[PDB]
Amino acid sequence: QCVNLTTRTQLPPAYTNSFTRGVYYPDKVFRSSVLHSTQDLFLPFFSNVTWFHVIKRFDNPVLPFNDGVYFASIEKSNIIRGWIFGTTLDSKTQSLLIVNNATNVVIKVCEFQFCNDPFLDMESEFRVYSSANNCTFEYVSQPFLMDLEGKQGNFKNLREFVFKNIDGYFKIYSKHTPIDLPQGFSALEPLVDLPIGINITRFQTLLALHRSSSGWTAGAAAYYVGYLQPRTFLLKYNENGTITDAVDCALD
Amino acid sequence: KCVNFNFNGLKGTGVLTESNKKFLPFQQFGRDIADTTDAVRDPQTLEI
Repeated sequence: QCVNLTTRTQLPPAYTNSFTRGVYYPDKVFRSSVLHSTQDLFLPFFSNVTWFHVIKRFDNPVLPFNDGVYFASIEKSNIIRGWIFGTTLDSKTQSLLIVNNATNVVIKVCEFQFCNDPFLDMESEFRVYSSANNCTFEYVSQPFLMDLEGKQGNFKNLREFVFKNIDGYFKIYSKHTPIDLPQGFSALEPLVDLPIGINITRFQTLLALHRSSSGWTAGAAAYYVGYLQPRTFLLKYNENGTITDAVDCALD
Repeated sequence: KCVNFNFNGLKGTGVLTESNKKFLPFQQFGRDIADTTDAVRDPQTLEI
């Protein structure tokens, strides 16, 4: 439980840039054929994002969380199936688990004592923590199914996620679309709101592996984590009320 | 008819006719180009 895999190799953190992607709906109010101006926690355009790729060439460091990050992941063999959240990621403080264990997306905020490298190993037995007590928040979302078959090749799906923190509330945005980095424009729809009210400073990726504890491998996947700043955007609505374009005022 | 409104999250006065526009079911109301409330969805279920 406490011992991690010794057969893992950490990739160096190179840097890429996002073209125009990273725009979500700022509220739950419908608008149509307007040019709305608002200032929320967004990503500036042409900014440096950190490159990650899993192919024994793993890439999972402990990234800091100040105000907001993005999870722009592309997958073929469904490696990224969860994310951990918390302050120091141990049992002395609260730790948020958002785990998709191929039945549902389990959301629980207990005191999970994490190991040096939490990972999943279809799923045989999901064990990343040794003890859990003094739990606070529980949630069961819509059921979804995952697979752990070994696939390597061209990516054909894009799953973008938004993890923000405003007044203790953790809003989750999501967008699923088919397509090492996609270009163009997208728009992330609101999924669920989490009124937890904790302090989160660091996070890490739950990479799911497949095939005693030495012959574990994984497929091909990649994800990108940036950093957000409270910038003002222009918001162009069409006749159907979908986001078509955006303008960063702190860019050009 | 010009009647008063007392919805789950709306309150006003106007005439409810059949709308021919598109909407999203995870929202309560919508706005026009003049930033006024021009659509309302059924609180019981949904219906802009």
